Amino acid sequence: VRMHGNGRGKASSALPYRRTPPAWLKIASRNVVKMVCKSSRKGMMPSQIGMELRDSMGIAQVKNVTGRKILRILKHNGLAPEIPEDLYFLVKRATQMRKHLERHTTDRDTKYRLILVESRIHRLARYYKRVKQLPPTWKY
Amino acid sequence: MSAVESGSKVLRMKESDAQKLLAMRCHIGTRNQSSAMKKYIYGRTAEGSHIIDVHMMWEKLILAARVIAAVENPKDVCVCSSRLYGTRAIYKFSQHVGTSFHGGRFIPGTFTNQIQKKFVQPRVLVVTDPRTDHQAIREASLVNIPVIALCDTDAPLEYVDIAIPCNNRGIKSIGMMYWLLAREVLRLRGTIVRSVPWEEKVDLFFYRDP
Amino acid sequence: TTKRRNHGRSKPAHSRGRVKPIHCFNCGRLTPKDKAVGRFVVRRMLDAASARDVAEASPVYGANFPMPRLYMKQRFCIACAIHS
Amino acid sequence: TIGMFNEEGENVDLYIPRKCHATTTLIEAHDHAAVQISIANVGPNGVINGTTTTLCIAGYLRSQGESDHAINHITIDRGIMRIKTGKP
Amino acid sequence: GFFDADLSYPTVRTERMKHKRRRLVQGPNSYFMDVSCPRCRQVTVVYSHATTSVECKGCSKKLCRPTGGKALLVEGCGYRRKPD
Amino acid sequence: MRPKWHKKRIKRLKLRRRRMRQRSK
Amino acid sequence: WVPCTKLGRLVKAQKVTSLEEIFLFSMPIKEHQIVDTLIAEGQLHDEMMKIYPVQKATSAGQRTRFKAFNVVGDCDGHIGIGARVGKEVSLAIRASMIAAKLNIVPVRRGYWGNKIGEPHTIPMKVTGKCGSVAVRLVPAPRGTGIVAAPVPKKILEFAGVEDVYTSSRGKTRTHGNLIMATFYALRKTYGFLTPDLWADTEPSR
Amino acid sequence: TMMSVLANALRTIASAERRGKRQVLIRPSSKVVVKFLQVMQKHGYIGEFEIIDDHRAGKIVVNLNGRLNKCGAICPRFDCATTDYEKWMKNILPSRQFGFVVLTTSLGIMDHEEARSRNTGGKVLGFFY
Amino acid sequence: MTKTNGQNAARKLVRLRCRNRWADKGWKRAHTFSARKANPFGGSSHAKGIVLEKIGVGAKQPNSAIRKCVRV
RNA sequence: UGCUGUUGCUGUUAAAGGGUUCGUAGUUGAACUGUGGGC
RNA sequence: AGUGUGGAGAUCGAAGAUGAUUAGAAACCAUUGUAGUCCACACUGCAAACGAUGACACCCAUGAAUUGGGGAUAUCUUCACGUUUUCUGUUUUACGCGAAAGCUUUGAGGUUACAGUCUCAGGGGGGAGUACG
Ligand SMILES: [K+]
Ligand SMILES: [Mg+2]
Ligand SMILES: [Mg+2]
Ligand code: NA
Ligand code: NA
Ligand code: NA
Ligand code: NA
Ligand SMILES: [Zn+2]
Repeated sequence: VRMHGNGRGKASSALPYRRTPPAWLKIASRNVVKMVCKSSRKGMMPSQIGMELRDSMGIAQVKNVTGRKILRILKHNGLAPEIPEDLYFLVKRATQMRKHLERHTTDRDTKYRLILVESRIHRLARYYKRVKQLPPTWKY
Repeated sequence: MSAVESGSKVLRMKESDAQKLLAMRCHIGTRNQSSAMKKYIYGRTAEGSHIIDVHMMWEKLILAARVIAAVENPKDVCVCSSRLYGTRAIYKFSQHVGTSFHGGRFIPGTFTNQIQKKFVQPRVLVVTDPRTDHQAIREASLVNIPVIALCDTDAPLEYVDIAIPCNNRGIKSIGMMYWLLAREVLRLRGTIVRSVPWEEKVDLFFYRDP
Repeated sequence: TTKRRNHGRSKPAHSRGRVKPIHCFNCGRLTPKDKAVGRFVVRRMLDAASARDVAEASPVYGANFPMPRLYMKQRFCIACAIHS
Repeated sequence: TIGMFNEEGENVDLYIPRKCHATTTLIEAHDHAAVQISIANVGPNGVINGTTTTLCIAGYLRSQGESDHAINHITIDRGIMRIKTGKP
Repeated sequence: GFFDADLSYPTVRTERMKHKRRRLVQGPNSYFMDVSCPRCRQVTVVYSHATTSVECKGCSKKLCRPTGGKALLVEGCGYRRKPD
Repeated sequence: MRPKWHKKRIKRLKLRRRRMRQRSK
Repeated sequence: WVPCTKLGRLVKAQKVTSLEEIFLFSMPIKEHQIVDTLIAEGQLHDEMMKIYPVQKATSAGQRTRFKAFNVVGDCDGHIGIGARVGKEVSLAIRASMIAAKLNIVPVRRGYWGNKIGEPHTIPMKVTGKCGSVAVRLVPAPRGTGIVAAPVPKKILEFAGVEDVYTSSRGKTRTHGNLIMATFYALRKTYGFLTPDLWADTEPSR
Repeated sequence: TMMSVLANALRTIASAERRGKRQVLIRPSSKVVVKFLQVMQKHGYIGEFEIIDDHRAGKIVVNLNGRLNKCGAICPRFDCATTDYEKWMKNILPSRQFGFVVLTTSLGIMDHEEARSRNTGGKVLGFFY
Repeated sequence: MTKTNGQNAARKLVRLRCRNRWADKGWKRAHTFSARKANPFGGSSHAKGIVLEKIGVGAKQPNSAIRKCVRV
């Protein structure tokens, strides 16, 4: 969007004012918490867990049903990912780009885009170390 | 004003007043549309024609009467129409009230050139079409003359003060509109308490082919 | 002193950077495609005097079957358009 | 109380300009475009009462085409027009 | 016309056209529905703007279809809206 | 004269000066 | 004198015997005799600043004309300016005086701090611009005088201001625009809405 | 990136006032914005305003009565002593008879006339006249 | 637009003025020690010398005259 | 002499926006924990 | 455009050659023609590299259109189109500003009624983007 490039889009989601779960949801908060632990065991990431709960289960927002966020639940049960999810997906993209470039060496457009993702990694990794979500002396 | 002081409700859009507006198609407007007139537009029918709401159209009609009839000298007011279709309407309208009329091509500088022997300094100026009477409206601004205009759906509502949303492109439409104003102003002045009906003929106001 | 708000070509403030040049029809000068004056011309092969003679002597062409024409697109430089 | 008076108690204002009825803008002498409109009042019978209501608008409003909008709003507040339609 | 709008209490026709984040108070645009499944005799809750695959019990093939907007409903089923 | 031609003259003089300095050193 | 306008007839018929009536209703003035009728002949001083020639190139040579600037005022809160051109320098002098009398404008004066006695300074900071010349006027304490250039100072005296601070910018050596910019600064003093005129204004016919 | 909420809010009111509008919407708001408006409301330069709650930085709808000429914010917020009041009025105010300079002090947000009465200095926040 | 307005940005403003002050021809000449080096008087107001020759310098156009000068 | 411009300058065509990006010191940085009541 | 090393060499074509033209033609015109032009790798780092207009954010009047996505409710074939809203781009046609030419929801507007944040340059014309390092 705006960090790198000229994009100026505004697509997002708007949360409701009334944070009370609907009266037709009969599931107790114990079952919801038990159900995000099972999904996390399947190997799904926190973002994917919320979409599965919302799409086919009627739980629009976990925090409004159980009172705590998805990552908080996983951290309590010791199932959180080793490194933060957004940092994990950026490193995966940069690894595929470098694999592509080692064969197509004249692809000068992908070399410019590769420069931008590694600058994003360094800005992201600097923030996590400050709030101590990553070990000190962590390098990509 | 449709709302009469003390809640008399004497001046209202009765049934008989209604058919006259629809018979002569005084509510059918042009397919074009301007932002100034967007409030007075009610909806769009087939062939893109825009329709003016009768209530606000009738409301503006009464207000113009209360301004024309508020002058001490009826000869002071001037009514202009450069279109040939309104020459008959402006003539006989002036006959019953006493105002002055002008038709044809407007000689520029009439309201500003003191040397010219045709100097006219009215306090109220009335036109038929704002688009084709730009010269009269433009000169009126320099001398602090208010303007009452008959505006179609598309109209450059600039320097005008009281606008009557109606149709002024047809022979029947123009003649019918001056009938309501001429009939109204005399009733407020006290010539006829009700004037229901009135022996005056609308086709006399109509611009018959000469 | 700017003479034209479009600077003599149909390229606004910034939407393109470069347009492929083309040769003028008469002199062959290279000019950008959006700046060159472009017209498409369809013309008759023969004029009225010659068409009547050929049509009369041809068992193929006549009142019903019309004669073929020449269709071309012509792009000129700004100088060659004024002189012509 | 309109105008400026010194502590002595004398009004120093040589004249008091009119105020626009739409934007409360002081009408100036050099305008030559502002207008004044008088609207008559009619009693139950249907005849004028011999007096009028006066409102003044600035020349800027006329020169922008917004005079019609201002008048259609001023006349509603003062009672010389009906804000809504009737009921069947 | 003849009526002056209020920015704190807008009319229905004005607010119905606005973007969700451009309203006076922003809110959601989606809802939930009840589905009777192509063949299953069960009840499922499906999001309107669902992007993941959703199945059933007795007709576990597809309850909807992903789309750039609202999910496409599978034919031969029953859908009804729900409050809140 | 044309600024481009003047710049060409300057370039030629500078090249000659560099060659002369190298030979004289 | 035969008046040629309705307003001129009223001043001839003594119906309108005050200058504020024209200012109140913003009526344009078409004859200079109205000002002479409405103001005593001893309280209207007029002076001419400077006259310079202007030339237009013709096929066989040039043509020269002269432009004259005039200023009128009663030293009590009225001022007017005018500038006319003529083939003869004498003719331009006559025309300028007529034009200035048709541009009489009221000037508002106020107090710096204590409101005792008579007004001596402009009420609030104002500025006027014509061409590239801009003149700023700032209220001054009592017993200061007119701190201004010789040309703007003469205009301010005719207006009736006693203490003021001034400043200028742009090409002030262009005296055609310097005279016209000072007039706009003074004319703007009656357009400001101070809290002393907030409400309770009554209309008139 | 928006760096000052107060500067943005004061610029919206002045722009809307110059155009002769009757109401204006301010977004977003804060404690300082509301306190600034209450000083203008006390002296009669604005009408009644409403604060809408939306579980975020809310919005304010302000009614204008045509009595305001210009309002603005001073950035950076320079420090003003009790002796520096005379220099600030002489610079950013049209005259010594009307207009107000708003300061934030230990006592609270107040105009310069009130602050001088209580013998307090502070930081300049803005002005209105 | 063309300025920095931060509260703690006094160092930037100090360096901006110091550097741009050299663009003044008058200011730079006063503050450069190379000044008065090319001045024959050496910075003083008067000087004494010995007259060695008399010359005549023509006047620049559009004036025609011979100005009597002396080389010292 | 607001022609050194913090108050207080200019940068389309008069003197002057870097060919485009990334980036470290530096400068700048969203909302919230608070209407005291009664006589 | 130019440089180095290997390819390629159709077209066009700096240098050059031969005709025209011209007091004169080194040029403009005609016929040719080498380096170039094309490719890979390695250098160079400059352009009327222009919107002659630095980046980020807020407000702002009217009428056009048009590109991509989404929401609601008249026609054609066995997806396209019609009407009205909406988000992002991309152009044409008021207050206000400017010395003017002109700019104007995408400002050169909201500025002597002068303060949203950062940053790069300028200080009469030449010498000169030259000399020394
Ligand atoms: K280019
Ligand atoms: Mg330049
Ligand atoms: Mg060849
Ligand atoms: Na000074
Ligand atoms: Na040739
Ligand atoms: Na190549
Ligand atoms: Na360059
Ligand atoms: Zn050509």
